[PDB]
Amino acid sequence: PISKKRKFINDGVFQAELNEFLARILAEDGYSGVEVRIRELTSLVQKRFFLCAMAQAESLRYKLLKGLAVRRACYGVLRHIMESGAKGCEVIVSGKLRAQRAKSMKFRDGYLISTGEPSKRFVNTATRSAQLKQGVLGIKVKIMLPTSILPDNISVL
Amino acid sequence: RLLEPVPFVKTNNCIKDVDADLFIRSYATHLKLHNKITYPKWCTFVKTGKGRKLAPLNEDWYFIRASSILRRLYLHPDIGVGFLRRQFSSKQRRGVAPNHTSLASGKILRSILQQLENLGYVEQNPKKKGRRLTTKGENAINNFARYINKKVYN
Amino acid sequence: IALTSKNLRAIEKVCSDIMKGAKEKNLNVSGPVRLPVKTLRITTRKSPCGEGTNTWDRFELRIYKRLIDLYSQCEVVTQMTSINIDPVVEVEVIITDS
Amino acid sequence: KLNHAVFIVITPSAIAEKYKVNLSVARAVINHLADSQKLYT
Amino acid sequence: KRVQTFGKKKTAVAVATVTNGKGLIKLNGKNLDLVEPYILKTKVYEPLWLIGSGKLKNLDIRIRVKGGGQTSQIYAIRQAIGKGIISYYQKYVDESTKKELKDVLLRYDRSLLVGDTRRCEPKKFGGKGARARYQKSY
Amino acid sequence: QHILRILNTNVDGKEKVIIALTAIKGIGKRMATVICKQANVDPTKRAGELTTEEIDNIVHIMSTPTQFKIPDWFLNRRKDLKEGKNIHVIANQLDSYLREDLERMKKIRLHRGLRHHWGLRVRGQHTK
Amino acid sequence: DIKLFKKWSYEEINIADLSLVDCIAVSQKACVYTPHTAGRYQKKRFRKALCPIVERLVNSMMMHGRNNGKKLKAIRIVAYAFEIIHLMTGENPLQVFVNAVQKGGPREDSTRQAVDVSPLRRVNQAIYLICTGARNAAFRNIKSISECLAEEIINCANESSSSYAIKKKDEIERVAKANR
Amino acid sequence: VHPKKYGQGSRQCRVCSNKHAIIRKYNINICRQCFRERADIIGFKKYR
Amino acid sequence: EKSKLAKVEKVLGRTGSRGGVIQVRAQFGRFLIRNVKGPVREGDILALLETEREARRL
Amino acid sequence: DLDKLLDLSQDELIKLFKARQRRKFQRGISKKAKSLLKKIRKSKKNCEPGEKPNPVPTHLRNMTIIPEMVGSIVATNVEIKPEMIGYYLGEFSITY
RNA sequence: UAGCGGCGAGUACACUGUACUUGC
RNA sequence: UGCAUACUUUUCCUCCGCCGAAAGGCGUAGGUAAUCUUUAUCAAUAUAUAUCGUGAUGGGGAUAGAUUAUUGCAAUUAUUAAUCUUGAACGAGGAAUGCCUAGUAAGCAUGAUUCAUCAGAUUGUGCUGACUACGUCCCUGCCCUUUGUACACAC
Repeated sequence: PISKKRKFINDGVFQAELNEFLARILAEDGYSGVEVRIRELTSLVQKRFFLCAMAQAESLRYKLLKGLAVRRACYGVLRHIMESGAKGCEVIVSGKLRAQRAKSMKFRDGYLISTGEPSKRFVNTATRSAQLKQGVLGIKVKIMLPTSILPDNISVL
Repeated sequence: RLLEPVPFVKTNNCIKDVDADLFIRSYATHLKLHNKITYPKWCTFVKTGKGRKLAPLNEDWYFIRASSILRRLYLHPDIGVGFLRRQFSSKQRRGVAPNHTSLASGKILRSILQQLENLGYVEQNPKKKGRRLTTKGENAINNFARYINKKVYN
Repeated sequence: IALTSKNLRAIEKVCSDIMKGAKEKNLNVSGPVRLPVKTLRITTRKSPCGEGTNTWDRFELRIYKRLIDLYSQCEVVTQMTSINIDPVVEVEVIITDS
Repeated sequence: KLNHAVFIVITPSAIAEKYKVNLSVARAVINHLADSQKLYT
Repeated sequence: KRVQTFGKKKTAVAVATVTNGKGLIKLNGKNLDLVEPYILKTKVYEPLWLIGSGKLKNLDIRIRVKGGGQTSQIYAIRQAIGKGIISYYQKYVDESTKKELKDVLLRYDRSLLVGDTRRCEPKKFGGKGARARYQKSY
Repeated sequence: QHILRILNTNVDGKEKVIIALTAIKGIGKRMATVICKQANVDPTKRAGELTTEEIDNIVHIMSTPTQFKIPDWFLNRRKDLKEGKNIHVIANQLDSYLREDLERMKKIRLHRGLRHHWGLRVRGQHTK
Repeated sequence: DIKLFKKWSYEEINIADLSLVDCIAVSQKACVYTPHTAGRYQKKRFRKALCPIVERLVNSMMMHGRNNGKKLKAIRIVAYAFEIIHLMTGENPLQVFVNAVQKGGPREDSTRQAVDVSPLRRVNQAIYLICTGARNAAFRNIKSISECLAEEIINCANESSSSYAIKKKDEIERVAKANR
Repeated sequence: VHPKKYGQGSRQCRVCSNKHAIIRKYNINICRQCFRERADIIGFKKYR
Repeated sequence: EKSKLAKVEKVLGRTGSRGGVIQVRAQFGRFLIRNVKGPVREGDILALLETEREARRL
Repeated sequence: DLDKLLDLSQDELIKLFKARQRRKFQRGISKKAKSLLKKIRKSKKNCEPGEKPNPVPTHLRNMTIIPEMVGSIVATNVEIKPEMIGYYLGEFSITY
């Protein structure tokens, strides 16, 4: 018998716990859904308790971390993102970039809106980080899903 | 100066038909005349509430407050110490700290309620937890209200 | 039968199913009960370090809660609810007689 | 620095300026004559 | 027979109910005279002078007010009584009078029938008052 | 009538009787109020017709009001820890026993006593 | 029919300056029993003048120090001032105040050379200057606020030297004539 | 150890493990620092 | 002292050091230029100090 | 004077003291303070009356002064007197 | 879990409903 | 009095009935909450009547003294707190300074946050609804076209 507001709080808390656990484990694939291989996860969780934008960001983190060139890696990942079906994409990389002078660079294409309630409701966002030889690399990817129709669109047949 | 043309038909069947201030002062006069309650000998050395912090300077405060308490007792037929405090609440100056209110002292209200219980205007029942007027008090003060109405009407 | 969620589309669809099921099963059912919405708020400030202007943003939790009542069988009602609900909702049961 | 006393249009301020008195003693005189502020008689 | 109407202005709200009678109008238990301000009493009386007491001599307008300030409650009850008398003329007592009724009401002012939506403004940060910015010390 | 002089100035001729009684001592108004109540002097009058009998009644009330109902807690300077018990000791002698307690706290010579000797408030005036 | 404080229907009004009647905008639609009209004042440019002149005065009055917005005292004080003026002077206080506003407001001011005063600005200037006199009188001068209002209003009506409004009007016109 | 079950040392945020900036409204008991970025996933939404 | 009555037929332009002047074709001898302060609408009535004083149109 | 203080018991002692010390002595005395009192009584019974006694090692600033432990100083030489009993210890760095 | 009522039993006045209590 | 141990459930606000000026203390109604605090009503500006009637006054409360109760193992560097005593400026503020266009200025308050105890802080909420433009770049800071630069870590 816990109050309903604190039960919502517990709901959100466990949502965060499961989100971080999924982030930790789901590193050898994309997202095959969640469950409300499997045996160890279910046992650990029970003992404790009682197009894919995030997958593409994880794949780009993998490609950067395993030792491939930044430019070719981003070019190929852009090719895959475009072939997936999204209207546009954006990838931003922050880190050493093979120098002691920090530098950054965006990969934009298409409409690629970034501000507002419709923009947040439409465009999926993701961000990952990894260790490096002399610091940490941040990889942030925004991918817009194809468009209910976008409010600005007007076409009459 | 005080009467105003009331252009709609009156009923005048209870004290809610008559004003609070004139009723409380008039029945304070009635109470002082009839000597139903004592002074009491203990009221006169203490302020009615800490936030007032200063002497009453009226010499009739016990009886006037008692009449107002009877008014409130009918107005809300289930009230007690908390209601009396929050009806008689006043601000307080806490020194260099800013203005902030507080409820008055409770023992004067307790003594007035005790004396009313002794006189048999108010009764205590588990149902309707707050204090309520008895049937005797109801009829007596309804006739008193119509008495005041006809007195100050024509 | 009380219904609680954090989004209103879920309660709309679940209650629509409940009303249509009551209509089909011809039961003695109480009418829609639309509670005043209850919101939960917290005041937060950005800038995890102490350098910068003071800006503060508020958060909202409009939790939706409805009540209904039916004359039916507990097993059949819980069965159709379990069939046609998503666990993002919480439902509790209380029954009528007349 | 007040200089008035009680020892010697009924409005308090006018009476006070008339006899050169304060408003408290002015209202005392008003009561003693007719027999906080309010509409004129 | 019986109708019920509403009135909303500022924070206070009022609910009115017109019934057949002899002219017994009540704001809860107390009169419209004892509420203290003769000032607001004048505005309360304005509908009575702009309609007439002879036609009210046959109707009892049950009224309740709960919340808001004194001025807000006065305006709320004025709006409620305006709408209630409009509806009861529309319904029961006499119909051809209501056109001239609303004519006089609207000519004298448009506030009586429907009240303003001027209510509180949500507070912003940066100062104590909503439209005040924290004092800047260069 | 006006201008009657006592141990403390009572120039309060025009001034009302209660404020005249408070102005001489107990400027907190309230032990003066309780003395006024115990001596039972009416408020409707002014201070221009105050009697020497009334003055004697004031001073008799003031001389150890403990025999009167005036509560121990309502008594100024309740305990003043010692073998005996103290009382409001009227203006000049009140300042004299203020000096008495002050020199006792000097020979106490603690943080707050030396802070005052160095010229500061007790809780911390916060000159920082 | 409608009367101010059940007393004043103001069946007569002086012709004024042929604009002051329109600016004060006192009319059957603007007749009110008492002060404190909470109606809209800020719609158009003329919505400032559309407010009754009595309402302008009473709403201007209460501004000094702690007195911010004490409009209940504004209403009581102005009502008692109407009664005081009616008593000490046999002329209708309404027409007395109308004469005060027709003779008190300055007509030409100087900012850079001089500029004329738009008639709504003249109404507002007269109200503001009578208010300045009232606040000077109520800043620690023994007498009551309603009595001070009686003095100021009667003197601004009769062009008496005891009127701060008339004194400052003479100041303003003298400056304007000496400059432009 | 000399522990007490009140005050700052009685509880710490579940994630940051720091006795600083601890909010207890509706029993969340999570540091605001992490709460700011945890608002979306937990369910907290900013509207006005 | 005295004035001369005038009407407003139009509001010409707002100018001055800080927009505190409004040129007006006000009224004594039909055509007369004036400068006014504050809100003047279409259909106002104003006063004039001297009949034969002229402003400077901008 | 001091004979009654030294003979009379602890509840009347707190009655003598302010309600602050009443609350403190009712709610807590503790092993630290009881061992301190035993140490102080032994030190005062052994040290000669012709010389003032020695301070208390393992110093503390929250030990209430009780007449049943006369003579002690701290290790700032103010002696705890019957006018000192209710002020607790203090006696720390205040150097100007 | 809010109210609008209807009358079921009323407390006092009006007169050819009301201030206040109880339930469906 | 202490340690070791078995049970009710103390661990939220609290109405009420009592004890206590109060502080606070004692027993219990209710509620995991439009159902109990409380909300057919919790503050203050007021409003109306009485004391006072502009005199650094009785305004003002810096100053400190005696303590009562709780909070906390711990309050001494007098946390908080109820009483009683204590009487600093202040005649409305030089040169400068901030903010502001309508339920808003301004005033009056009040909720919550950190909480064993503590708002003078921060964030919401409400009451009293005003004087005034509805424009100008003259000041300050920015945007623009042109121009002149010996300035490019960029007057």
